[PDB]
Amino acid sequence: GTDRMARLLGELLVSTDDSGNLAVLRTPPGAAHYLASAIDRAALPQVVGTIAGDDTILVVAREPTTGAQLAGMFENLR
Amino acid sequence: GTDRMARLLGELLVSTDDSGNLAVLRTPPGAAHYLASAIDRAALPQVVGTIAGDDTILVVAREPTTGAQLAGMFENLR
Amino acid sequence: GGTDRMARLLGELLVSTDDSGNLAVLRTPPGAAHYLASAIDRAALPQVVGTIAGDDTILVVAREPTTGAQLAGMFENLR
Amino acid sequence: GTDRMARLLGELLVSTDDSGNLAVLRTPPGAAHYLASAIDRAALPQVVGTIAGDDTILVVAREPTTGAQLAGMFENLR
Amino acid sequence: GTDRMARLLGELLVSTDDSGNLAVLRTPPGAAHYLASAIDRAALPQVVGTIAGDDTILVVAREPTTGAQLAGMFENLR
Amino acid sequence: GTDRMARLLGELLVSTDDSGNLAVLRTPPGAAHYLASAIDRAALPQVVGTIAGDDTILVVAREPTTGAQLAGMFENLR
Repeated sequence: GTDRMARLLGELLVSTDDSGNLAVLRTPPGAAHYLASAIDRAALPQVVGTIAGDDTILVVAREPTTGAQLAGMFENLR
Repeated sequence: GTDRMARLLGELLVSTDDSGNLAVLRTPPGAAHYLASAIDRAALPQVVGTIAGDDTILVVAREPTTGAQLAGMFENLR
Repeated sequence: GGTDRMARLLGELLVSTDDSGNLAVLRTPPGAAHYLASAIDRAALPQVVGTIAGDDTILVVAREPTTGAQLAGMFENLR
Repeated sequence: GTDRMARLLGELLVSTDDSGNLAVLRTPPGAAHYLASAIDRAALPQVVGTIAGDDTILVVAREPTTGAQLAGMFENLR
Repeated sequence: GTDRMARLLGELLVSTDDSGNLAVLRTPPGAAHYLASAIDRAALPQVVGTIAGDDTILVVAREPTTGAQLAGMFENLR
Repeated sequence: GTDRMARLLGELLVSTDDSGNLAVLRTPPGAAHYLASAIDRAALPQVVGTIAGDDTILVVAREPTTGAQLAGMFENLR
């Protein structure tokens, strides 16, 4: 779960950002659904859910974790 | 209207979660768009909008309703 | 000229705007959300963190301390 | 599998059409993914696969069944 | 309806191609769904339906029109 | 381009099937757009294009290549 997510983050995470309870992950062109999917599958306790577009993922942080702390965690697995 | 919505939540709502102003609903694979659409057509005053993925819907709550209160409402409709 | 294209497309495709918290919620005609959302990305506004589109609706994430209501009124006035 | 499919065709199938090995199914807005996935889970021997947009499903007929034969089959099931 | 389709093909159609009863239209990424919807709404007599990816559209030709024929016609509307 | 596609098919391709000028490829849920962009970026001479659903890809074969031939080729690259 977590090791698959980690590898794919290393492959596919271009950048991260945050606002409030939200991390925003940028990926290459066809890649966001695929990444989002590995995140969901990892089922992180600090994560409520994810929604992907083509090249963007919204990851919803579980309180009290913030979007910034979620995004920092994702950075440090890449 | 709200009728179809309540009937679909009965059939399709697997689980709820929340964070901040967001309710995150989970459905069977391939059902999230269809349920999201029903929730839009109901046009509930406490919902601003929804975004569906394949089995996840992010519901944005209208202030002052929280994601938790929103999740609590979808869950008691079935 | 990313902003001008965004401005042109808001004029054409934006049906309604709304908000909650750090989120602006934009509505478009069916099939148009993804196209407008990418024009908004392309424009790289200082106060926008990112966007996610469905079929007819866009979530636009405001950069703190800009709020979703602020982003919404700004999109609204570009219509 | 096939009960669920046939029930959903009853609710959601608005119209059919065909060309060659292809059946085109129309649904109400937001209904096509849900219907498409019911069809997939039913695993019909005459179906090769499906792709859904918002209100349109492309069903690929297994040779020698035509798109017209596949479309006629889907209609008589409503 | 057809005018909007014509105007959009002029802005969004990058290239055209075909195979059998199929026209394949290419767009910029993020623009396929929007174009397909405009094609759909124009309801051309020789088009059975469309399905959009991200930057590609499958247009289904109504027999006896071919994909090459459709693609020619779309091509000359740019 | 082709080497990346070849790596991805080994990881993501679950089954191949076909009908007429179409190869139908199945991946795990959430992997189809990712594999489909890699197929596109390989630009194979015999492929007109691809459209991805959630776990299904339609690959359009270039006349006179058939979908069965494309499918058998993709199958042997796992």
